[PDB]
Formats: sequence, structure tokens, C-alpha cells
Amino acid sequence: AIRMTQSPGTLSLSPGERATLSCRASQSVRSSYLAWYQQKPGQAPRLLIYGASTRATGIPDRFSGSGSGTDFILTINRLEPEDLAVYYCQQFGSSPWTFGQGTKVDIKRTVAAPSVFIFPPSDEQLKSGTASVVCLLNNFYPREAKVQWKVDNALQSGNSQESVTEQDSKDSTYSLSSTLTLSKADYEKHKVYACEVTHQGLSSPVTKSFNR
Amino acid sequence: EVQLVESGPEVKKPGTSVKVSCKASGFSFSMSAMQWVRRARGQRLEWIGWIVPGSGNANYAQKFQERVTITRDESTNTGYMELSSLRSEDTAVYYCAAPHCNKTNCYDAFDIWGQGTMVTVSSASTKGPSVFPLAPSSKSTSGGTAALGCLVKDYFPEPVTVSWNSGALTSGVHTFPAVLQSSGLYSLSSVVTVPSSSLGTQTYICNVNHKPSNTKVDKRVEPK
Ligand SMILES: *[C@@H]1O[C@H](CO)[C@@H](O)[C@H](O)[C@H]1NC(C)=O
Repeated sequence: AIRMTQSPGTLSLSPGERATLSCRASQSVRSSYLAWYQQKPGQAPRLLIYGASTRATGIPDRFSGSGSGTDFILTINRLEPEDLAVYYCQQFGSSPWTFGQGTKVDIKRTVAAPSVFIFPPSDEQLKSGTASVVCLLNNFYPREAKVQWKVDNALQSGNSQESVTEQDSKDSTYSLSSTLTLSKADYEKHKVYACEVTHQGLSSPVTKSFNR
Repeated sequence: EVQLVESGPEVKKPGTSVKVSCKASGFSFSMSAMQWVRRARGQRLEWIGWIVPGSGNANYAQKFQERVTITRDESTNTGYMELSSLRSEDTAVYYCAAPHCNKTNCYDAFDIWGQGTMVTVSSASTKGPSVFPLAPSSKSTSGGTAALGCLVKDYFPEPVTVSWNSGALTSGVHTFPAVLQSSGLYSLSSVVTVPSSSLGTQTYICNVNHKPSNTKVDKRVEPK
């Protein structure tokens, strides 16, 4: 089987810069049977370049394919924030039609501090015997952000779970969602529920809290 | 519209068989080849096999040669991919691709792709989600904008679909990826930022669909 190796695994570039992606096969593949695909978050793959250097229909002219034999190149002349995705190359002239491991393209941008919002558990959930307190960090960059929970000035650890969206295709920011899970009994015993947020865009940690 | 529409999500016990559908629209289906590719959560694409147009002549990768059968039906314009002897490592999103064709000519590569079918293999039973409101308040307002959302909690398996106001609301929506809770069930939250002055005169409804459990819930989020 023909092995397809893409490099680098991840490429973080500023918008407007030129992206360069490598695709290499363990043996020579015919150029008319090498394709490039673009898979954006939550979307099916999209054919970018086929025949090594032929742009598919609807593909902007800033995408460019080149190479032959065992070394193929994808070039994005001016990178746009919408171009963030995983880019796969595939050979389909020799079975099995193997894929590469793909190259993830991130977008760089200025530091952006998050907007912090907290949500108390709903009375409908409290009827079920459980309580979920949600902390929302909205539209920030870079992705690194620290979220700590405090319940009556008691640091919570091991009972919260976080989740980060993929990078936004327009403003290139991230959004995080942390969920604190407590029993209805434990939730009714305490008053001050707070999530503290540490991030590069903040001069000092920001705390959002509410009283039960 | 040149389209490739696959079937819905699946839950299959280990050792059972799944058969994913892939119906075509817009182009001549009989003239079109079809390849099948899967991708596990957070991995690379894996080629399964392909089938030539007209006949049932198929070709598979050595990994799936023994238990994958790729077929096609010209009368109903639908190609199928049946994977038997399902095990844990088969949990992935399965895609079908095809070149578009008219009555005589075809594209030289695979440009038409299906939306993907998520198949999950586990002994765990299916469970529908509970939708709770993330109501907006003074503690979720900054500037002139407020945040509200929906907590889609305790469901299995993946995935769930969340839209707002039947798809009329897209600007400012963030549907976070699910987390696997210690109970074995998933939990997801979708939020949206709206201007504060709209909370009183505009209704906000999150539309939650969990196809594996046939659970559709329209939860209205009201201010607290
Ligand atoms: C099929 O499409 C090709 C373009 O790829 C065109 O030249 C040809 O006339 C079309 N034939 C029919 C019957 O639609």
C-alpha cells in the first residue's frame, strides 16, 4: 500500500500570509490521481485540487496545487480566516486509495480577552436531584485560559468539565464552556458560586459570581 | 441540487452489522463511481473501498476486505456500505463520495460528498437528552449584549443537533462539543449572545434533535 505522509502536522499562520503544505508518497503516483481535500469543523470534506494542479469548481484562485511523482505541494497564497481547516491529500490511482494524516491550519490574531458569563442551575434540573452551574468564556484568543470554581471560597477541582469550540471562521476567536456538577443537596448547602478566569488578555483574574 | 444524503446516526452492539445508506440527487447516479471513507473522532481519513459505475464490481482495502460489502442500487439511486462484525474500533463518521455526471460525461475526481453517518459501537444502551435552560440574567450581561443557552445533558450516543429559532438565529451561536461524563453519557451546551433590549420582545427557542433516541425537544429560554 502507498503511504502518504503530510507535514507539518499543524500550521499556525497569520491571515494574509502564504501557507505551504507537503504531501509525500512512498512511491511515485500519477499526478492526475492526487487530490487535495479541505474539511472544516463540523463539515464534510471538500475537494480543493485534483490532478495535482487543477482547482475544483468554486475553489478560490488563492489555492494552488503543484508537485509530481512523490512530492506534492498545496499553496494558499493569501491566507484568510475562513481558510482554517484540516487539509488532506489522497492518491486514488493505486488501490488502496490511501490518505495522509492531514495538516491542521490555525489562524493567528491579536490577543483578545474573554467575556465571562455564569448561569445558575434551572429549577427543572434541581427537581431531578442534580445541579449544573455553567461558566461561559466568550470570544477570546489565545486558546489558553484557566477556569477555577469556588463554592463559598472552597476551590472546586475534579467536579468540573470544560469544552472549547473550534476557532471561529470570522474573528478567529475561541469560546470555552465549563460546567460544575453538584448534587441538589450539596447545591442547597452553599451560597456563593463563582468561576475565576485567568487569561493573557486580562490584567488580573476576572470573577463572575452569584448568590443562590 | 447535486447532493449526496446519507442515513442517520447509529448505535450497534459489538458484533452486529450496520448498513449505511447514500442516496444521490441532481446528477446521473448510474454514471458515477462511489468511494467510502471513514474517520474516527480526532483521527485521519481512512479509505474503505470504492465501486465502479454501472456494475457491482467493488474494490476494498485489505483491512476491510473480510467484513465490508459495498453495493449500489440504480433503481433507487442509492449506494450502500455494510460493515459486519462491528467492534469498538469501528466507531467513526462514515462518508460517501462520488463525481458528478450527466448522461455521458463525468468529473475526474470525487467532488460530491455526503454529510457523513456517525456509527457508535458499544454495549451501552441509547438514552435521550434532558434540555435545561441557561437563562440570561444580570450575571450574564456585558455591555448591551446578553448570553443565554441550552444545556443538552445526559444522552448517549453522539451526536445531537442544536439550532436556534428553527435556524433563523445563527449569528453569535456557539454549540460546544460534547464531554463524556463519568456516568458514560454525554453532555453538551449551546449558547448565543443577543442584545439585552431584545430579551423582552423576542422569543428564543433552542431546537434539540437526538436521532438515535428519536428525541426532539424545543426548549424556550426565558430571562431569570
Ligand atoms: C455533459 O457535460 C459536458 C461537460 O463536462 C458537456 O460538454 C456535455 O455536453 C454534457 N452532455 C450532456 C448530455 O448533458
